Amino acid sequence: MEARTTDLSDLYPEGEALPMVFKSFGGRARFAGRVRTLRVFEDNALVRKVLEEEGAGQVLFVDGGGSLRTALLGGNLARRAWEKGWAGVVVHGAVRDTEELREVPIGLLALAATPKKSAKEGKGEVDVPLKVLGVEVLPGSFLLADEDGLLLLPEPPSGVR
Amino acid sequence: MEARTTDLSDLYPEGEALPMVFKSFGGRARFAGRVRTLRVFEDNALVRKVLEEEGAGQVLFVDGGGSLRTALLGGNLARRAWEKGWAGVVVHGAVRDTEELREVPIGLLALAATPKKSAKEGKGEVDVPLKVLGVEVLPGSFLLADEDGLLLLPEPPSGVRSGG
Amino acid sequence: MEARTTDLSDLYPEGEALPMVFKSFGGRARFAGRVRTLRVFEDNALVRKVLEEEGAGQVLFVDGGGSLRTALLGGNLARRAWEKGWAGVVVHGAVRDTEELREVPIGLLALAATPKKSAKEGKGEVDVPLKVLGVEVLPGSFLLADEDGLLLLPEPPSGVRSGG
Ligand SMILES: [Cl-]
Ligand SMILES: [Cl-]
Ligand SMILES: [Mg+2]
Repeated sequence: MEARTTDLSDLYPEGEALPMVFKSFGGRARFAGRVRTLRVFEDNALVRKVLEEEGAGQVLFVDGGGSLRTALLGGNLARRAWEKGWAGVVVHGAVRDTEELREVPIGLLALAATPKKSAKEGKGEVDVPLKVLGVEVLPGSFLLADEDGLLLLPEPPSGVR
Repeated sequence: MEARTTDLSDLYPEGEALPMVFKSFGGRARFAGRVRTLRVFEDNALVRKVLEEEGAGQVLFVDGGGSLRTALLGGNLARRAWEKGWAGVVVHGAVRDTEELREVPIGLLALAATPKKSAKEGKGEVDVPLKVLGVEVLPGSFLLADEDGLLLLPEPPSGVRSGG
Repeated sequence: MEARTTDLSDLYPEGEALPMVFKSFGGRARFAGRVRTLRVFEDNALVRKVLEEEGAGQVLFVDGGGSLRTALLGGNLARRAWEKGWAGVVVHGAVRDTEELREVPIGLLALAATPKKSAKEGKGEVDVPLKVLGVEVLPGSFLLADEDGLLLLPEPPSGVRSGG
C-alpha cells in the first residue's frame, strides 16, 4: 500500500482513479486503506458516529455532495479518527480548523475549508456505493492516496509472492 | 491566535459564511472589519475612489461579477488601501502584481491573479447589497477572514460572555 | 522569467491574457517562448511526439479540454522536454508525477494532477488556433508566464525573444 497511485494505475488499468482536486489538510499526504463509504449533505452526525468506531487502517470516504456550505469534519473529529486508528478521511465537501487538521498525522482531504459547522441530526447512508466526479466508490475497495490524487482498487497491492 | 471565523460561527448561527475559495494575496492571512461594498465589472475607477476614503477598521468587499479577465486591484491600490488604513480587501474577481500585493500588510483575497488592467470609466455601485456565491454581503456588517473562510455578522461580536 | 506579464500587458493592450488558474508544477513558475499548440482529449501520443522535437526556447500549449481524468504529461516526458530545450508546457487539463515534475526546471502549468495515464492513440490537432477560457491561443505567438498569469503577443517584447 506504499506504491504510488500513478504506478499502480499503470498495473491496474481497470482501477478507478480520481484527480487531486482535493486539498491535503492532514499531516499525512500519502495514505491508503480499505474504504468505507458514507453519503451525507451538510450534516455530519453519521461522520462522528462512524469514526468513533474502530479504524483498523481503513479510509473513510465521505460524499457531502460537494457542498462547501458546512464542514463535515473538524479538529476534534480529526483527532478522534486518528486515535481510533483510521488511515485517513476523504471528504467530497468541506471541513474546518485548518490549523488543527494539519497537526493530525493522518490523511485528510477536502474540497475546501469552511467556517460553519454542519447539522447534527443523522441523515445519510453508510456502506453504500458512491459516485464522486463520475467515479464509483465501492465499499470493500482499497483506496490509495498521494500527491497525484486517488486510486480505488478491488484488492490491496501485493508483491510478497 | 485570536478571534476566529469558526468559533464565532458557533456563537452566531445567524451569521453568513463563505468557504475559503479565495487565494490569499496580501501580507495578512487574518483580518476583519466593518464591511464596505462595491459592485463593478472589469472597471476599477470606483475602487481607487473608494479606497481613498478613510478605511480605518473596515473591509472593502469588491464584487467583480467573478470575472478573471481584468484586475480590479494592483500593487498601487493595495498600497493605497493600506496607507488609508483599510484592514483588508476581498475581491470576488481578480487582482494583479501578486509579488507586490504579498508585501503590503493588509488582507487581500481574490479568486485569481490576471495580467490585464481594468478599464476606468467609473461604472458600478457603491455600498449596495451584494450576492456572492449564494451569500448576501451587506454594507455595514462585520467581516472576519482567516484560513477557514469568511464570516459575515450583522454587526461585530456582542459581549454576551466576555467579548464575543 | 524576465519581463512581467503585467507590464507588457500595459505596453501591448491588444495582447491576449489568461488568469493564473493553473497550478505551477515545474521548477520555474516564470518562463516564456514562441508558442506551439496542441488540442487533444485524454490522449498524449501527439504531446510526446511534439516534445520529442528540438524545444529551442518554445512553449507548448496543450489544450486537453480541461479534463482531469487522465494525465497528458508525466515525469519522463517532462524531463525529456527539458533536455530538448523546451521552455515550458501549459496544459489545460491534467498531469501526473507531481513529485518528479517539481524537479524539472522549466514551466509546467496544469489544472491538476491525476493518477491515470492517458491513451496513446495519437489523435489531435497540431499548431491550430486554440480557445482556452474564452481567449484565443495562436501558434507562432509569443507567450509570457509568471505568477500574475499568461500573456500572448504577436512577437517577443523589445528584448531578445527566446526567454522574454
Ligand atoms: Cl493598482
Ligand atoms: Cl520562476
Ligand atoms: Mg446590538
